[PDB]
Amino acid sequence: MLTLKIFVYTVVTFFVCLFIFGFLSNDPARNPGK
Amino acid sequence: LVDERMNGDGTGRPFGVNDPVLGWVLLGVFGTMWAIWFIGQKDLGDFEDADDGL
Amino acid sequence: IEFYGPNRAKWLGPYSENATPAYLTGEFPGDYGWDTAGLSADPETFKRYRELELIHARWAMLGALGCITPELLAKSGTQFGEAVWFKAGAQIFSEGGLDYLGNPSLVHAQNIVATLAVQVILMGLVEGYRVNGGPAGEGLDPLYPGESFDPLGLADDPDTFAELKVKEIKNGRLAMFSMFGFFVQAIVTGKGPIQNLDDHLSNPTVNNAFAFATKFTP
Amino acid sequence: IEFYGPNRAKWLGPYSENATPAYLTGEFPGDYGWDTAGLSADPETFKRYRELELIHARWAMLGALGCITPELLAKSGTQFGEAVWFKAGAQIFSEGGLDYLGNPSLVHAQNIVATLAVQVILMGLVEGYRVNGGPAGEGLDPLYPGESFDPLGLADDPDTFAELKVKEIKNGRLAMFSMFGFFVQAIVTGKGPIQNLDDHLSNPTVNNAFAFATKFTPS
Amino acid sequence: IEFYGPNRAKWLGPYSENATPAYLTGEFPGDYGWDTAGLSADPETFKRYRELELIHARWAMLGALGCITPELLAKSGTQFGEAVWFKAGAQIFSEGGLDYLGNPSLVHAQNIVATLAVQVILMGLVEGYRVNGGPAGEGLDPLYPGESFDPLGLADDPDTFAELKVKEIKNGRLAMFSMFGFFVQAIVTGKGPIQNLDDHLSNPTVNNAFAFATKFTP
Amino acid sequence: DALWLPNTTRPEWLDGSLPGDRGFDPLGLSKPSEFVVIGVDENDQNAAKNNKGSVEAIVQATPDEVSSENRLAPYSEVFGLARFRECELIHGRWAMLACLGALVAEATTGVSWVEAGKVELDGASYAGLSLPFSITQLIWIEVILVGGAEFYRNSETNPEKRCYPGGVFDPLKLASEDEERAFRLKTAEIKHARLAMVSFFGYGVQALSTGEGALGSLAKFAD
Ligand code: CHL
Ligand code: CHL
Ligand code: CHL
Ligand code: CLA
Ligand code: CLA
Ligand SMILES: CC1=C[C@H](O)CC(C)(C)[C@H]1/C=C/C(C)=C/C=C/C(C)=C/C=C/C=C(C)/C=C/C=C(C)/C=C/C1=C(C)C[C@H](O)CC1(C)C
Ligand SMILES: CC1=C[C@H](O)CC(C)(C)[C@H]1/C=C/C(C)=C/C=C/C(C)=C/C=C/C=C(C)/C=C/C=C(C)/C=C/C1=C(C)C[C@H](O)CC1(C)C
Repeated sequence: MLTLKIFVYTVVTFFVCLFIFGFLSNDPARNPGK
Repeated sequence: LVDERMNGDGTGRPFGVNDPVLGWVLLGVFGTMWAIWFIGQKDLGDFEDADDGL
Repeated sequence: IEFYGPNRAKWLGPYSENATPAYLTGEFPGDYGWDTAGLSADPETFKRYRELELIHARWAMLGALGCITPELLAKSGTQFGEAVWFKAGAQIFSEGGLDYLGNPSLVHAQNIVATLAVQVILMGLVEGYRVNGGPAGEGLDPLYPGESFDPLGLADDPDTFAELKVKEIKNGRLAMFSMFGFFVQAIVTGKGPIQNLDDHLSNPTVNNAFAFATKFTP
Repeated sequence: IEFYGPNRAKWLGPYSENATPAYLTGEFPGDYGWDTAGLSADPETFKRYRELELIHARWAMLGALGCITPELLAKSGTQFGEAVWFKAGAQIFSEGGLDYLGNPSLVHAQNIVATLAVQVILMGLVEGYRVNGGPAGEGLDPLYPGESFDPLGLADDPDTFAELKVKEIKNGRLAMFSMFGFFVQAIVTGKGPIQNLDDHLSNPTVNNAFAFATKFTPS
Repeated sequence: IEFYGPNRAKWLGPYSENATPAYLTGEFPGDYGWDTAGLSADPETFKRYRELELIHARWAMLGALGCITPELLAKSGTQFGEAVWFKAGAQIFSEGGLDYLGNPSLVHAQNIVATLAVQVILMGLVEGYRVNGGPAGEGLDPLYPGESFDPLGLADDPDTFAELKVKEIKNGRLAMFSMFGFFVQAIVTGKGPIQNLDDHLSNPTVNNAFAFATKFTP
Repeated sequence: DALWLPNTTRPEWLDGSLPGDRGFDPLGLSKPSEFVVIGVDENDQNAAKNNKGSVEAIVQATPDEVSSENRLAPYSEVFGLARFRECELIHGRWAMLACLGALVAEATTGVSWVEAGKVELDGASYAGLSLPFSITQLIWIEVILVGGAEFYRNSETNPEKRCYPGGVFDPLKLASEDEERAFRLKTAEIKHARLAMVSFFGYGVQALSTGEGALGSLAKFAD
């Protein structure tokens, strides 16, 4: 079950880190703008 | 006992971590994603006071 | 540029003599002005002190990371014999030789004078090559060569490499001061340093340093 | 080969270190380039460093042989007591004073503070003489007055005199690097150096130095 | 040139009387002037003695290394029967032949007269080729051809080529003197030379050379 | 002068500029022969009366052995010296290394190159020193490293240097900058390659003939 548990934490933390470092990566300027 | 199980309910451990092998994976994903982001910092907007707001 | 010039971040803030020393004004990374003894009034002396300081820095980084890493790994999940860098050297004598990483199927090292001989030969080779210039790069800069042993190639721009110079020196000075801390803690408490951190975080007011303040009494 | 000039025997062999300190260019015995620290850019400082190196070399020469010889003689054919130079200052306090060569038929000097006073007066006078001259030949070179110091006088020919300077300084460098070794052996094992050499010739492959490595472990 | 010329280093160095036998002033590698008996005052005889000495040297190196090798391999990781050049000749008559490299799966040679005949035929051919030069290498030089049997060919720079001549001759004189030492040790002790060196490292003061001084008494 | 057939009819496209050139073509597999190009047939079934190919249509596409940049099939033809030299050299160098390695492994350990896998999947004993690896990790490491090596050796565009690369890294001693010395070294290397390929073929035939070891066969030979 530990082989599963490492994999679940890996996928979860990969997607959460992708989320956080996406929103730090210049979000409110990728609009149609003015 | 009869069988084998982690017995992780009711423990109260940080991030549900039991093995340090399980503990290293958090930093091993977080640091590499941070490093890819910090490399990708090259092609973004860095500035003195060019701020994005009213 | 903030980091070096006539208006750098000097070593006392507003209290840094209101002026640099007259024999150094920027032009080199890591210049704050702290030479109060004045040991580098001559420019060739000053160049020798840079050429010595940068090498001590680049050794002090590796000496720090090699004195952190086994106390992490053995206390987390592995086996080493002893991981503390006191007894990291005494693992050849212990039971069957020095098992690297605690595994009697890789290196399993004995014959300590042979390891000493291999060290003397290879370090003589690389410390002669660093002075004259041999294979895998001709000797062109004694401190910042920048050739095929630097494969990723970040030193192409002048300004970003000029900032990375200061980053390397700042990390170097920190690593040297930390290694001096490792050595003095090693003399005083006789315990591992991450073990000292885990002992300090339990009770910060009484396991501070001042419990170990009457050890060296005459 | 060629002791000073352009073609002096610089170290590192093939690794000819050709970013040498460009202010040490021959003209003085023993120029191999040990200014990696570069501590001698000023010529007056460099002159004082020669004036201190040669005195340290000669005092290490005179101090080494007196720390090798009596242990050899006590092993071979005499007896002394504490032959090893740890309690060389304590053999005066042993009975009432030291007997030289193991013979209670000479001076047997008591009053160790008076012997200290005689040593202080004589050494103060001779070191005051060595700086600014005086009797026994007035000083013209601080490194080698040598006129009242040579009943033989081999300092005539200049090339042989320069080669004797080079041999003198190399022997002095070896004497200092050996006396540092005797100090370190004295701190580590606390024995005689000839006894250490006998132990190493008895067991080279095991009793080398690394058995005497876990002694200063702090805890 | 320190090695050969008007100011070479002779067989007595500072005590070399500023005089060899005066019929030779350099011009060849290996010249110190040690013809004390004057055995080569005639120039063609002197040329013949060079042509003989160089062949004895080039066989002496191979003989020395062949005498050194098999005791080292038997010490390291193999067994050869008798790995010493006393009985290496007698290894043919051992049980079923001479098993090369201590392995009874490769050559396993018998028939010593047939091996001698093969040796005689092949050495006659190659020595006749060394005399005159036929096909597969034309006869152009008596001692220093520099042809298709010399693949690296370091005779491009002539001064370094003369330096390598000097190195070859120095190794030749060393190899001859060493092989004479092997022969005299083989007469006296009846043991392998590496075993003799092991005996001397075990006991220098008693097993030096004079233990076998009362051997050949009348 | 020293052909396989000494002073006979030589092939036209073999001269001697290549080092191991001895005029050897009974088959003529390196021939400069052209290729008759036939166009595509009328495969448009919207209209009636479709047709077929075109007989003696094109000028037959004069073959060239110039190395291109495409990572899949760079040379753009197989039958040519500018592929066959490289194939012979690479096969010969692998055969030299393999024929030396089988003999050294049989001499040291005593296990054939045939039966080495059966004694090395259970224990990774390089001369009995018990390496920690297992078969899956060996296959992973082998595939990724030899693949990186092959993808880096295909990147060279010089048809000379795809088998004779030169430079600094591979010629460590620089003994091939000469004309005649390097020509002699190439014509020695090709003969040693031609020996080693045939002897590894002999190893394979001895393996087919009910087991061998290249000295286990000699232990069979023992009387
Ligand atoms: C200048 C050289 C010199 C040195 C290095 C020593 C040192 C010594 N004396 Mg000695 N003395 C020296 C000259 C003289 N002493 C004396 C009078 C006495 C007496 C009465 C006694 C000694 C004793 C000792 C021994 C102390 C044991 C010890 O602590 O071991 C530790 C040291 C080591 C293991 C090695 C040394 C390490 C280090 C390199 C020391 C050197 C320090 C500095 C480099 C020297 C300072 C330079 C200048 C200022 C002098 C040790 C051999 C005592 C003794 O024999 O008991 C055992 C003792 O009772 N000395 C006189 C007459 C005044 C001297 C004349 O110059
Ligand atoms: C005026 C009295 C005077 C005296 C008593 C000394 C004595 C000394 N000087 Mg000194 N010096 C003196 C003047 C001067 N010196 C020097 C420059 C130096 C140098 C550079 C050195 C000395 C050294 C020495 C020491 C050993 C030299 C020696 O005698 O053995 C060697 C000489 C001989 C064996 C010749 C034999 C002498 C002859 C038999 C007559 C001796 C009569 C004396 C009354 C007997 C005393 C001498 C003996 C016991 C040491 C000793 C402390 C050396 C030292 O410190 O050792 C490390 C050293 O390196 N001196 C200069 C500048 C040129 C001087 C000018 O006035
Ligand atoms: C400056 C002093 C100097 C001295 C003393 C020597 C000494 C010698 N060099 Mg020499 N060299 C010197 C300078 C240099 N050499 C060389 C390089 C060479 C080379 C390449 C060679 C020499 C050789 C020689 C020898 C020539 C004379 C001879 O044949 O010995 C004859 C005398 C004896 C051998 C003494 C015999 C008596 C001995 C005590 C017998 C032992 C007793 C036994 C028990 C007797 C047995 C009992 C009976 C019953 C069986 C001699 C031993 C030659 C040599 O070594 O040949 C062997 C030689 O080839 N030197 C160089 C560098 C270029 C020098 C530079 O300074
Ligand atoms: C190997 C030691 C070493 C050496 C040779 C240098 C060399 C240099 N430093 Mg430097 N430095 C070091 C370590 C070292 N650094 C460390 C560990 C720190 C962090 C605290 C700094 C922080 C620092 C600053 C902030 C500045 C310099 C500057 C300089 C330059 C001029 C000052 C000078 O003449 O130094 C000569 C130094 C020596 C000869 C070293 C002597 C070593 C002996 C053992 C005495 C040291 C005892 C020590 C003070 C005791 C406490 C140790 C503890 C504090 C760690 C020169 C190139 C100035 C500059 O412009 O930078 C380039 C400057 O402003 N240094
Ligand atoms: C195969 C033996 C051999 C031969 C033919 C030569 C030949 C020559 N040597 Mg030579 N040499 C040899 C071995 C030999 N060497 C060895 C082993 C050494 C090292 C010890 C030297 C060291 C040497 C020096 C230093 C010099 C020469 C020189 C010469 C040349 C002129 C001298 C002469 O007339 O020699 C003719 C030689 C012989 C007639 C050989 C005599 C041998 C007799 C017959 C038997 C010797 C048995 C021996 C004494 C037994 C004890 C062995 C013991 C010495 C080790 C000449 C080309 C000089 C020269 O210019 O170099 C080119 C010179 O200066 N030799
Ligand atoms: C600038 C100035 C100025 C003024 O004017 C004056 C003054 C003040 C004098 C000055 C200052 C100075 C200073 C501060 C100095 C310091 C330094 C240091 C400390 C360094 C270190 C430095 C340090 C260092 C390098 C370190 C290194 C280390 C190492 C390698 C280590 C190694 C190791 C390891 C891995 C682990 C194992 O198990 C073992 C060992 C072997 C142990
Ligand atoms: C010059 C001069 C001068 C003066 O004037 C006079 C005089 C002195 C006379 C002279 C001198 C001379 C001399 C020195 C001589 C010497 C010689 C020698 C020693 C030789 C050897 C010589 C020697 C030699 C070659 C050797 C060789 C060897 C060999 C091959 C070996 C072989 C082998 C081997 C591998 C091993 C096996 O198992 C067997 C065998 C088969 C056995």
